[PDB]
Amino acid sequence: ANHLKFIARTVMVQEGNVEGAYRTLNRILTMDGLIEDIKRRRYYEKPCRRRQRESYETCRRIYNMEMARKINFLMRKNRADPWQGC
Amino acid sequence: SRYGPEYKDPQIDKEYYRKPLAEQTEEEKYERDFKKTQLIKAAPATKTSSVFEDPVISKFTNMMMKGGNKVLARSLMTQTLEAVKRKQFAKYHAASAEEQATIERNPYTIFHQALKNCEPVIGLVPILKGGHFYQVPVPLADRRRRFLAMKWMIAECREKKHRRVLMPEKLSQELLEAFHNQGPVIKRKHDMHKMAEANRALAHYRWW
Amino acid sequence: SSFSIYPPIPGQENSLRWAGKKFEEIPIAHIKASYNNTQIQVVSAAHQPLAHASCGTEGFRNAKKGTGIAAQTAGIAAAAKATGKGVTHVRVVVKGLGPGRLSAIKGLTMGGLEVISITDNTPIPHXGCRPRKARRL
Amino acid sequence: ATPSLRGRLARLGNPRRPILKPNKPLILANHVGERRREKGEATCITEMSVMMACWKQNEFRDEACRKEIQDFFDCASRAEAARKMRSIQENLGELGSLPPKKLNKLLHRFPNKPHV
Amino acid sequence: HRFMEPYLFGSRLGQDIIDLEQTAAHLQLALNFTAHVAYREGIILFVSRHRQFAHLIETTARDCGEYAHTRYFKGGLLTNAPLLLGPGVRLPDLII
Amino acid sequence: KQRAIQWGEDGRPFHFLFYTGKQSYYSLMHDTYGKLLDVEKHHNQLRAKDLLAEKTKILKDPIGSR
Amino acid sequence: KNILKIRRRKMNHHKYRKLVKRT
RNA sequence: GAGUUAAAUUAUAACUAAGCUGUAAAAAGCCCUAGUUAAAAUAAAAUAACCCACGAAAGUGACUCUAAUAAUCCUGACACACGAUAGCUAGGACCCAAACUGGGAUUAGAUACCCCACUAUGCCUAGCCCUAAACCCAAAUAGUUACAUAACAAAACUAUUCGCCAGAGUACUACUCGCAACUGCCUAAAACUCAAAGGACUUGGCGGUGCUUCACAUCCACCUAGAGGAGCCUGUUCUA
Ligand SMILES: [K+]
Ligand SMILES: [K+]
Ligand SMILES: [K+]
Ligand SMILES: [Mg+2]
Ligand SMILES: [Mg+2]
Ligand SMILES: [Mg+2]
Ligand SMILES: [Mg+2]
Ligand SMILES: [Mg+2]
Ligand SMILES: [Mg+2]
Ligand SMILES: [Mg+2]
Ligand SMILES: [Mg+2]
Ligand SMILES: [Mg+2]
Ligand SMILES: [Mg+2]
Ligand SMILES: [Mg+2]
Ligand SMILES: [Mg+2]
Ligand SMILES: [Mg+2]
Ligand SMILES: [Mg+2]
Ligand SMILES: [Mg+2]
Ligand SMILES: [Mg+2]
Ligand SMILES: [Mg+2]
Ligand SMILES: [Mg+2]
Ligand SMILES: [Mg+2]
Ligand SMILES: [Mg+2]
Ligand SMILES: [Mg+2]
Ligand SMILES: [Mg+2]
Ligand SMILES: [Mg+2]
Ligand SMILES: [Mg+2]
Ligand SMILES: [Mg+2]
Ligand SMILES: [Mg+2]
Ligand SMILES: [Mg+2]
Ligand SMILES: [Mg+2]
Ligand SMILES: [Mg+2]
Ligand SMILES: [Mg+2]
Ligand SMILES: [Mg+2]
Ligand SMILES: [Mg+2]
Ligand SMILES: [Mg+2]
Ligand SMILES: [Mg+2]
Repeated sequence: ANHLKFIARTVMVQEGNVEGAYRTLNRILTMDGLIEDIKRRRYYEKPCRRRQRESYETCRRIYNMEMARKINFLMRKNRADPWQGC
Repeated sequence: SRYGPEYKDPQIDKEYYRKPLAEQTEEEKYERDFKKTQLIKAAPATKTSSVFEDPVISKFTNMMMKGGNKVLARSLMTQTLEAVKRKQFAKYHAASAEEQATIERNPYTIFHQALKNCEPVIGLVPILKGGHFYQVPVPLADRRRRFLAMKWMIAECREKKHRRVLMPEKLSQELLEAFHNQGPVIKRKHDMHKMAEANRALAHYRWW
Repeated sequence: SSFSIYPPIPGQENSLRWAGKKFEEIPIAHIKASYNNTQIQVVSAAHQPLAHASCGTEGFRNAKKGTGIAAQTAGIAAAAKATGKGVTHVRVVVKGLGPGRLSAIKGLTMGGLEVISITDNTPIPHXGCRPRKARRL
Repeated sequence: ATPSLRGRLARLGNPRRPILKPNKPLILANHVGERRREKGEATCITEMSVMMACWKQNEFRDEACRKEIQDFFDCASRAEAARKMRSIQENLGELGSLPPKKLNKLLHRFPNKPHV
Repeated sequence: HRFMEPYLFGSRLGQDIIDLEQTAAHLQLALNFTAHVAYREGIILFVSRHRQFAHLIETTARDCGEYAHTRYFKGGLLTNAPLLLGPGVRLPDLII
Repeated sequence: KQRAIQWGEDGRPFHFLFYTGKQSYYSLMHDTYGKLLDVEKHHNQLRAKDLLAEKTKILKDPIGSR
Repeated sequence: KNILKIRRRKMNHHKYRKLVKRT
């Protein structure tokens, strides 16, 4: 209300298309977490639920980022077996 | 089904075999048809290589058949084309110079064009959500639209016709009525469009 | 062709004029895409309203007006009324998150109106009024 | 980088109060979850709406809506072709990441060892 | 492994180094014990589930005249020998 | 067809793969793999000597080989 | 599970809070 | 303690529009309304936070300043001090959320879930009440990785010391002592009834539990011919 307008959360179209510009805006909000934040602010969650939600988000983030490393670590072991029928 | 999975649908068009040298890819298609030694089903009784048949006529003839009287269905279809031809010939004679070369005297041309105007463009299918059914419009496939047009023609001429008027003559009238975009079947097609357009906001329910 | 996503700052002087006028002179199209209705209003550079349109005013009623098609029709009607007053380019501001955000954006494009900049001004409290309780549906 | 798992879980030799209370133990399995099928959405909506405009503007007669009618048919065929081909190719296309069947075999070759 | 600590001379930049002095003492008894059981007409089986030397080990036993098993090991082979192999089977007297 | 006796009077198995459960199948696999190495070794020697006197005879389509 | 004991104590306390209110 | 306000919202004003809110779908409510621009007070503290710090616990994470976090570093009550939230007494504040209550809808009924309005109250100052799944269900101080897997879970154990525990139901109850409590808190039995109550696990069944896949007379979408309507034939029930 006090800041200047048409600076924050604003994109400009190029070559006359609007679908592409809108998707760029959505990626900006999704990366910054505003899209999920608006979803959670439609209703009110008690502080008991908020901590229970962050204890599940953090656990998923640890497991997903640890399984991902093992996948990349073992990714090179997918070539054709040189000792088939050995 | 006495035919196994290896059997395929035979090709009936004679012209497909008489001029194969003008194309190369199509030559590879049928040269491998027997080179793979794939079995071929027996020729159907209804379909024949006669140049005077038409696939749309056979399907329409089959639908009119009740029980197993193919001869009676063929007889009714023969008279209906004759009945249309007589009416068109009579109207041609009583016409002016500019009106003479407007009237079509080909029953096959009329029959093909009549069905292409009675086919609905967008249909309806009930969808259950929230314990209630909502009529959700869908882009019906071409085969369904072609089938639905034939069924409407048969249903109309069987129900609301008088007892005295014969079947071949009553169906002949509707073919001319549909050829001019004024038959009751065209009205029924528009009625289905009326309901589909009214429920245009419910198209989001469908998931395909 | 160097194109910058960021808007031209009014303090600087950018030689990028649409229809002979600067960036700030171009009218504004406010879009409020709620969860049950979509309201579209176009205002001039001096914040003077030109035309107003919404799903309710276009004949849609009750749950129907909350669908995307209802917002799409409103954008076409709003652009048609706006184009009558002689506006070519407009800066669209999107308010809130709802099912009608995409439809209203392309509704103006197909209505004879051209957009050049997109702004999202969803009300985001920073700690604010306590919202309603949850729904145990 | 992986979030630190130091002084998080509730253990006897932990002075800090618990920060994480997992539903199930954080032990790596020998298999990954299957891919989730993408939920469908209504297709040919931007083309149906313009078709309805011509019908309402011409007493529901396709005498002048031929351009809109054909596009609606074209969209239906285009949507039909894409719908009846996504399932077969997506299994082996893999988007650069091996299908779940191949990853399960790869993990079995290098299993995790909770015991001993 | 915890039980390999006494047999490790040390660790070099995170890589363990096996003390060959203890290896020589153990290998001396291993070869001595292997020869004696072969002297007394004993059955020796070579077992190695590794898919890089399976052919080399399998050929090694053929030259020595002994038996080798570098393939998949069935569950009830050595324990439930009568059912797996035959009615009367003489079990191997040494496994390598 | 009946299996022959697999051991002598002293109990020593005749074949060197009797303790693998399937001596006949694995012996065939061992010989088949050994032939591949010999072909690879022979081909390696031929490549060293710069001679290619062999041809691919796998294609037996007119005979109808399966 | 232990819920079979909390529910038993739940009913007794609930019935006790109605005996006090009635009398 | 003292001072301060970014983002949102509302009183309020201008302009345009006739509708606005709401749901799986509606009704009710509003039309003193809605959108945009301008804008106090009260209340609550996006991202940082994938960080794990401070306090004895309950707790604390918008900014600034002041004061400030016991013990030369064991255990210890019924004694002293403290103790979320709800609730009480008096004064002040009230955007917004909201038990109770009223209306709408659903249902056989709905004094429930869903929708709309509004009160206590959530807030500030002073006093009281002293209860929680106050649970990390794991007491404090020193240690060991030796011995050794009931089960499950968060591996096993030694030394000093305090508190607590003697079948289940009756029972966070009756009686009694203290309390700013008076529908209260703390302390806490018996008569009588039963031969069990209870912890963990295994297989099976089931699930209006989730994920993936599938119904070629098949559940839906969809095709054809029929039953239920009438007479007649025949078979049951009832009547006889
Ligand atoms: K804040
Ligand atoms: K089971
Ligand atoms: K009957
Ligand atoms: Mg402000
Ligand atoms: Mg601490
Ligand atoms: Mg648990
Ligand atoms: Mg009881
Ligand atoms: Mg006020
Ligand atoms: Mg009303
Ligand atoms: Mg207002
Ligand atoms: Mg914390
Ligand atoms: Mg302390
Ligand atoms: Mg201290
Ligand atoms: Mg002390
Ligand atoms: Mg208190
Ligand atoms: Mg309180
Ligand atoms: Mg209070
Ligand atoms: Mg009182
Ligand atoms: Mg008060
Ligand atoms: Mg109030
Ligand atoms: Mg309120
Ligand atoms: Mg009521
Ligand atoms: Mg707590
Ligand atoms: Mg306790
Ligand atoms: Mg404790
Ligand atoms: Mg203590
Ligand atoms: Mg201490
Ligand atoms: Mg300790
Ligand atoms: Mg005891
Ligand atoms: Mg007792
Ligand atoms: Mg109590
Ligand atoms: Mg009591
Ligand atoms: Mg007493
Ligand atoms: Mg059936
Ligand atoms: Mg009959
Ligand atoms: Mg009957
Ligand atoms: Mg009868």
